[PDB]
Amino acid sequence: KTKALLQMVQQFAVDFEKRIEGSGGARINRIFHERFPFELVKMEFDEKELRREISYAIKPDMAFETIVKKQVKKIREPCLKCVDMVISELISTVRQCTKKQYPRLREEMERIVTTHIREREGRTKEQVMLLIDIELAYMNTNHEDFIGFPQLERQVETIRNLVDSYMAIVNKTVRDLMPKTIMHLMINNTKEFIFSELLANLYS
Amino acid sequence: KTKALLQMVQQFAVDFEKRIEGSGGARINRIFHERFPFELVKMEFDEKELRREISYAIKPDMAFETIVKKQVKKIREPCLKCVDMVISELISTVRQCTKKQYPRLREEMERIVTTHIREREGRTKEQVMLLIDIELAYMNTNHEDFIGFPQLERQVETIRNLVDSYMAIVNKTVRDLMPKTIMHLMINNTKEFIFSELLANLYS
Amino acid sequence: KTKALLQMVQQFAVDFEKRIEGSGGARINRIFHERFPFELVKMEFDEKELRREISYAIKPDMAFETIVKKQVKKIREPCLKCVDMVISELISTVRQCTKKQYPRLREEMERIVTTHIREREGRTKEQVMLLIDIELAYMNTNHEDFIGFPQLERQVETIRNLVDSYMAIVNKTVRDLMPKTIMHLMINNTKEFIFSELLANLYS
Amino acid sequence: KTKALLQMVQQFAVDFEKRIEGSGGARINRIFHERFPFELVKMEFDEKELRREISYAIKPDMAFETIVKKQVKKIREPCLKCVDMVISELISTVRQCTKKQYPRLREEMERIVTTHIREREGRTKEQVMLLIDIELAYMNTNHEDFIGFPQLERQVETIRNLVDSYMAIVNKTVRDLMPKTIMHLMINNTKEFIFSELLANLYS
Amino acid sequence: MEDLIPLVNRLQDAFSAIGQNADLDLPQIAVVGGQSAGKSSVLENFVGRDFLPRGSGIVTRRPLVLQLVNATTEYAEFLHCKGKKFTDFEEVRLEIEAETDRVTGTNKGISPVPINLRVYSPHVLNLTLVDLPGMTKVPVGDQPPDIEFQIRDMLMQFVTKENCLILAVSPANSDLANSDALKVAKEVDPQGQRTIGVITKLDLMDEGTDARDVLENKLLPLRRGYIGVVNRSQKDIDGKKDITAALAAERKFFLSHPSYRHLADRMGTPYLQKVLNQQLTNHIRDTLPGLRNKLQSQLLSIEKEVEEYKNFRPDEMLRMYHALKEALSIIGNINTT
Amino acid sequence: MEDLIPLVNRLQDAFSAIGQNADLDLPQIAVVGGQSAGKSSVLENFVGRDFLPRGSGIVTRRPLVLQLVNATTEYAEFLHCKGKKFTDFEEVRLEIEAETDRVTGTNKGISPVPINLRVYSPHVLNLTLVDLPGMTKVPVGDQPPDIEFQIRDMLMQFVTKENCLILAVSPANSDLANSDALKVAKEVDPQGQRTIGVITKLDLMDEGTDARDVLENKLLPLRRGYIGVVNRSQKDIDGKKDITAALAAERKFFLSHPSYRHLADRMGTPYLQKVLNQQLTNHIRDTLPGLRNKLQSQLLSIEKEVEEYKNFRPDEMLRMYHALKEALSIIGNINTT
Amino acid sequence: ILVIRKGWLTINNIGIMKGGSKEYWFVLTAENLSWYKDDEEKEKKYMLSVDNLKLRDVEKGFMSSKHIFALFNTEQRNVYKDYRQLELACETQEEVDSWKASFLRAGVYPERV
Amino acid sequence: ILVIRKGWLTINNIGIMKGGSKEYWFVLTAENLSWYKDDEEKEKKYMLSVDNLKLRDVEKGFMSSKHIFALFNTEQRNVYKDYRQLELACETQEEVDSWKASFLRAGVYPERV
Repeated sequence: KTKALLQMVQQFAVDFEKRIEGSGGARINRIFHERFPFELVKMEFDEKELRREISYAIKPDMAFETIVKKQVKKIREPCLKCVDMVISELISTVRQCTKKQYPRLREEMERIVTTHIREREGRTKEQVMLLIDIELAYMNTNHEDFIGFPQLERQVETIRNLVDSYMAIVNKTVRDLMPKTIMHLMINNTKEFIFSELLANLYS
Repeated sequence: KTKALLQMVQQFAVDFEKRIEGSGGARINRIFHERFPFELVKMEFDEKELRREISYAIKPDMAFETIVKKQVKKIREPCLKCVDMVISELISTVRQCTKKQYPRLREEMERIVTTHIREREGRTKEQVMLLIDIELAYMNTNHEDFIGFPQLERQVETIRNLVDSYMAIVNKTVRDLMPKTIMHLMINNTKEFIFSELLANLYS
Repeated sequence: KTKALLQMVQQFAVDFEKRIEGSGGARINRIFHERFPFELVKMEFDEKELRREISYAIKPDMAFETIVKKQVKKIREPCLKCVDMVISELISTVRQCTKKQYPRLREEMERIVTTHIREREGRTKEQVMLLIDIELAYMNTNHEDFIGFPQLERQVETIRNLVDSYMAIVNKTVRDLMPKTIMHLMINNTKEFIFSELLANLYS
Repeated sequence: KTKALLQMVQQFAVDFEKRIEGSGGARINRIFHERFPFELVKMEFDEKELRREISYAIKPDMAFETIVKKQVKKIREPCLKCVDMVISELISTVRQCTKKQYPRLREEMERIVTTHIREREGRTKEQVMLLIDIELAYMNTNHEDFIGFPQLERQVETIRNLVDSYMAIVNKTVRDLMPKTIMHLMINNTKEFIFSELLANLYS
Repeated sequence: MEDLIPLVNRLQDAFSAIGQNADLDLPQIAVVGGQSAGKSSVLENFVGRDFLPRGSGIVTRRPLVLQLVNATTEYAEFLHCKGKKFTDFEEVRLEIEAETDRVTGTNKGISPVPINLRVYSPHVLNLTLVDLPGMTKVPVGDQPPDIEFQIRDMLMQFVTKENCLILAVSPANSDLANSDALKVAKEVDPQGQRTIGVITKLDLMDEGTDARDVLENKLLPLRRGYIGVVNRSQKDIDGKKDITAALAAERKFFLSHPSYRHLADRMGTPYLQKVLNQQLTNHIRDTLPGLRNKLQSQLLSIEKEVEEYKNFRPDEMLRMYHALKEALSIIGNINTT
Repeated sequence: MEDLIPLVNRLQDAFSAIGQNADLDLPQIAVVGGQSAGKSSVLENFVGRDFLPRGSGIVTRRPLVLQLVNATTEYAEFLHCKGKKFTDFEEVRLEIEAETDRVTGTNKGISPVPINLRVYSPHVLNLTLVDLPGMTKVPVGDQPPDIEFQIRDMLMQFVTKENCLILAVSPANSDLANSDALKVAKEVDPQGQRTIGVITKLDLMDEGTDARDVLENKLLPLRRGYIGVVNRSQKDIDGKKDITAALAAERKFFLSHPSYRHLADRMGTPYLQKVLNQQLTNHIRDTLPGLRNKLQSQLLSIEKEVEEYKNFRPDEMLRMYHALKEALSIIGNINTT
Repeated sequence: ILVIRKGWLTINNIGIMKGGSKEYWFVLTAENLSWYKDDEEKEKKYMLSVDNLKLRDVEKGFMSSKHIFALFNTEQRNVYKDYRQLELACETQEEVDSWKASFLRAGVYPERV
Repeated sequence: ILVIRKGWLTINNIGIMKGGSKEYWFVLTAENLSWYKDDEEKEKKYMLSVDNLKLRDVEKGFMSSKHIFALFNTEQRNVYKDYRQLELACETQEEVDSWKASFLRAGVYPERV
């Protein structure tokens, strides 16, 4: 235990920032991230569905409401998939060095390591979940799209133009947002462990 | 007094739609409403103010987030003005044919009834405040945000466009929401009390 | 009784101005009112009947007389029918909420309500009747039509041109007049009741 | 005196059609009548005066109603003029052959008889007044009123046309009614008394 | 004569009562004639009274305007005899004649100044008799040289009247063609129905002359021809010798002249009376149509008024109706003779 | 007369209670007339009381403004008789007449200065009687030369009133065409329904004149024509000879003149009474429509107020409603006779 | 909605075959400038949108006394019938000018001369 | 990378067939001087490398009031379309001069006049 932690697992550490920020980061980035967007389009929607609910609803923001609740449910499918792909190589790397063979050594060694990673892998995934729930609270609709234009004349005018834009564009959002996310987030949590975390626990 | 309620507050019943919504009060009022909107446009804002927020946030999803908060502050000014104009004709409407004579009755009738009208004229004004606060509690990043794409090239590319949309949105809202308000609130609300609980209350 | 009147029948109230003045008012107006005129034509008359009586009568206003007495009798048929159509949905609405089920509650509840509506539904209908009787008192005949042109020469000249116009045009009148009437009149009386009237009586 | 009535008031009998209706009185009179009408046209009114009434009334059936009243005021002027011209020849007609001599008879005969003529010359003038007052007591809305069809579009559409017709009407009336009057009244009425009750009366 | 006096006077009174123009202008008789023709002698004989100044040569030497006026006092007063009233008509004559001779002399002198005398009596008709000074062709005594013209105009105011019986007396011993006397009479009645020419001194003509043409009534014919008279000579008159003596000579001339014998049956003063009367009646006849019509008109006037009288209140009319009836009857009677 | 007194007074009290314009302007009777026309004699006869100064020649020589005023004290006080209150009306007359004669003399003198006397009594109607000085055309005594105009203006303030019965008295022995008296009366009532012309001294006219045109009622016709009167002569008046004696002469003139016999049935003082009464009633009739309308208006006014009275909180109104009812009834009664 | 104007203008170049130069009734609002044969509007010779209307000073025109200006459709040559341009004429320059301010309000701006 | 400039210049010799003399939007950096039809950059009329750009005072030019200078490609005659040279104009000499310093930084040096 003294020999194994002290020397062997320090050359292992420095390999991680490096390659990732110049699979490792070189082609983690190109392949995965830029083929991800396709995934997006399929299990998501825009256009004329959006129009129906809003117009009935008034008879501007309040009308919009019904849409987003069911739409966000559909955003789980694509977003999650990208996440998992990163996880495979990176999460398994940490344990990928921690066995060093000796049956005396393995028994103590395992119990300390496995449980730490267990709790912490959940963090990153959860942050993705957060983004989806977000929608329900405000739902502004006056978008980068262009503005509209007894006492009917002022009221309904404003409804029509606004809502329509949002459905397409929100979909645009997620496709880039997941990939970006991962680099900052996914990355740091686990990174620590294998680099440094590992040697630390067994002692302490 | 039992007879007094039965007939005096019977003709008043039809008097209330009539006078308020029909120069007299009828179309003095309506005129007011269709001159209101012009006030809104001028005294509100767009463009470069919003942009400031970016600088703290970035140091991608987190960076976009900040935007929404800062818009609210200026929107108090316009909204109030409309409210006051309505008040004049309506409060004085009730008293104009609530006399039906008395040293006893006409007066005593007033003393309980006024107190409702105080609390209920307040409603409408309050709705203006509500709208402004509501905005702050969101900061979505699935908003307008569009798809991605020393390291100057990545920094300015997205940020520049971002600001434009969100600024617009508050302007549309106000013009429609203020007018609607009055119909529901001013007119009906206050009517209820004096119409019904009055008979009982006065003995108490 | 305290629970039922106080809360339950206040959300019921505000529904009435609203929809009617933007069946409810949306398609009460289009359908009923603009198919009504047809009704008119049938059971009413114009043209050459009018000519006969006037010319004999002198041997200008006095001559006209005989016509209108029997003509007004015929105006009852069409006018009434429009009236009733509005009544059906609106008069029955008020009682349409006043039962809330409890046999203890129903007995008191019914006796107070039914009799009020009874007396007041008659008002509106009566106003229609008034319009018809009106004719007999003056009967001017020099209409928008064009003027005419021993001591015979001045007298009879004037008779011919005038009378003829009126028969057609008076029929034109009624077809628009009934529909218009209803909105102002019908409307307000009952409106009050269900909105406010109802809660009031039981207490008082 | 018994003989005196029997023959003196026998030749007078035929004298009365004769002289009045046949220069003498015969065609001095007739001429007068056919120069009368021209007076009427000038000194009466149409067009825009009527229009004023609308403004109070509207705030649809009620709005039309007001019209009729305001016309009457100017119609006094012309009508009177005709009357006077007739008077001259007719009153002096009776006396021209009522003498048949006397210190007793011719004179005494006058004293009772004149008093009828006073009251009865008045008739004709009075009929002019009557016609004017009669008008005010109507205000029908089935009049000329034509079929219907911020809210500017509904306001001016109907109102504009409305005024034109009613203004005309008074003008026709006057020209025919004045001439007729004289025949019935002036001439015959006064004759009656002196012809018959005279014989008895004088003893009294 | 019986038609002229009675009928006229009777009519005249009725006309007075109605207050109308009575008229019925009674004949004025005047004698005109040459100097010494005998005018006063002729006039007084025919009238039947002695009251005209008479004298020698020229006789009427001053106008005598006499007016007979019916009046109750019965007297007479001269303009020159003031303060005396004569009741004796013979005394009247004596005064007139004496006064004339005394004041002018007996040498033909004349005077245009009238002698005014008015005889008031109830037994007379309202008449005017006028004796006028004799016309001359030649001056005598104290007469002017243009005496011929002055006298002529004076007399003409009376003699022109339609009802004036002119006895134009002319001396044959003076130029008949230059006689004023005959001219006047021929002027008023050319036909000679009521003019009878009196020629004097025909037997007293100068030897060697005669009036054959005039006297034979062919030069200027008259219906009744001529009647001659021979008045008092110069010697006789002076003594107050009376009228009678002159008359005797008168016949002699007409008888013996071969050229004038033929008209003897239309000679004398007596013959003159007979014819004259017939003409007088005629005069009334010509005036009658006019007078009658005036009376008729007044009656008719009120007739229509009567028609309107009867019946009603409307009186002199009634009284008037009766008065008219009387007047009409008199007019008719003259027409029916 | 029975329509005028009772009905008017009764109406007047009701109007007082409402605090409105009572009106019902009762006839003022005033006598105007030429100098010596007899104005005081005529006036006191018709009214029925002896209280007017009377005297010779010109009679009314000072204005007497008398006001009858209903009041509880019952007395009388003269402006010139201060400190004395008469209770004997006969004593009133004696004082008035004596004082006038003593101060002006008996030579026609006049004075514009009124004699103020006010008779307070509960047994009278609120009336104004005015005797006025007689108009002249010619000065006498100590009257000014333009007296004609001064007197005329003075009287006109009273006589122009629509309810003034003018007895225009004018002497026939003075120029009628230049008479001020007749002009005034003809001005106010040209038709002659209520003006009856009083012409005096018609039998006292100068020989050789007559009033034929005026008297025959064709120059300026009146409905009721004329009535003559003959008042006291100069000699009689001086002695305090009473009114009675003058009257006798009055009839004589009208009877005997052929041109005026025809109007005899419209002659006398007695006849004047009968006609006059009928006109008086008529006056009320013309004013009635106006008065009635005023009363009606007030009633209607509060009627709509009654409509708003009923229901709610909003009181003189109630009391007023009843008061009006009374007033209306009286007006109707005069119309229905 | 608001009436900006209403005023007569003379179409100075009206054909031989149409009576000659007559005055025709213009009605200007914030939305249209329409002209009829007269003010009763029984006709409708044309109804021109105020949208895309521009105004130019038409250089004298014919050899007349009129000072002409024209309204022209951005989309086409002729305005109505066989007319080349719709010639509107005033006797004074100023008269043309006052109408320019009324067009201004409705969104007919100058230039494109 | 660093923006040296950005400023308008008037192409004074723009054809009849292209609106006439208009101002066009120049963007200068250390690497390129590009000009578009306007500042939105929907167009790209050209994108000129800053490499081998040199600057000369073009001797008056046309008979105008402009003081002209030109940017010219070492490799070819015409700069774009049928233009002869790309004429850039300023009303003052000084205005031309301030731009010379901005080119200096990017490697556009003077001479070759």
